[PDB]
Amino acid sequence: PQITLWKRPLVTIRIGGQLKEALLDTGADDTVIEELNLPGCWKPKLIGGIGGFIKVRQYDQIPVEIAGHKAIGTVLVGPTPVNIIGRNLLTQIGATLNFCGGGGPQITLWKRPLVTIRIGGQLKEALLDTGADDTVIEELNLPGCWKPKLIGGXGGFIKVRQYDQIPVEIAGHKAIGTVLVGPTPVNIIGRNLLTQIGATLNF
Ligand SMILES: CCCC[C@H](CC(O)(O)[C@H](CCCC)NC(=O)[C@@H](NC(=O)[C@@H](NC(C)=O)[C@@H](C)O)[C@@H](C)CC)C(=O)N[C@@H](CCC(N)=O)C(=O)N[C@@H](CCCNC(=N)N)C(N)=O
Repeated sequence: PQITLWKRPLVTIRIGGQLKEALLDTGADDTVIEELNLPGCWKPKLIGGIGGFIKVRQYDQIPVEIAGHKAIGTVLVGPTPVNIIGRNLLTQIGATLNFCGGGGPQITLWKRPLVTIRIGGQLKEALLDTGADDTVIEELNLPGCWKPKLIGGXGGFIKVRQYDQIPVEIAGHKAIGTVLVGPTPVNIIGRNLLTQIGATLNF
């Protein structure tokens, strides 16, 4: 399957005998599933993102079938709003990011998909994040009257400033669109600009 990023990349998974919906998230190191039973030895972990940290239970060697592809690995169980399939299991299903092109790279997920971007004249590092609706960057100055917004992740909500029609180059591909500026843990390129540079998920 090639999955476009016009909407959230939600797929059916099978885990612990149960069928669930989960978001394919290149911006997640780990896989985080809603409160559920996994008999097995577990250990406590805290994981973080936008809004802060949540406490989860770490189970290992849990089989997870993702759109009919078998994977097995570590699953973190806790109060997430959205079941998230992260890179630990995406790699096992041979998921890549691809920008269409006689060019456009193919990016595997064994390491975080970090890229250089140019925004406001400034080179920054940012994570290609299919789990993010929007693009969120650390405090910087951009032009415009910005609308304050709140966005959430996972650990809660944060306040951001919204800037619209901002040029952004992402590994050399041109985008112009909405950028949210605020206290994000990591600079993230979300689906609003991934779609502009032709990015798809591919198994
Ligand atoms: C639980 C909500 C969906 C999860 C994604 C996660 C993520 O954007 O991929 C981020 C990106 C990096 C940190 C910012 N990844 C993470 O948050 C993950 N963190 C990590 O992988 C690492 N943590 C750190 C600190 O980097 C690791 C060391 O623990 C965790 C899931 C834990 C594995 C997320 O936070 N998406 C937001 C991004 C902000 C945005 N505005 O786009 C989003 O789409 N939010 C929307 C909708 C939220 C979901 N809505 C829904 N109906 N399900 C919003 N408007 O509030």
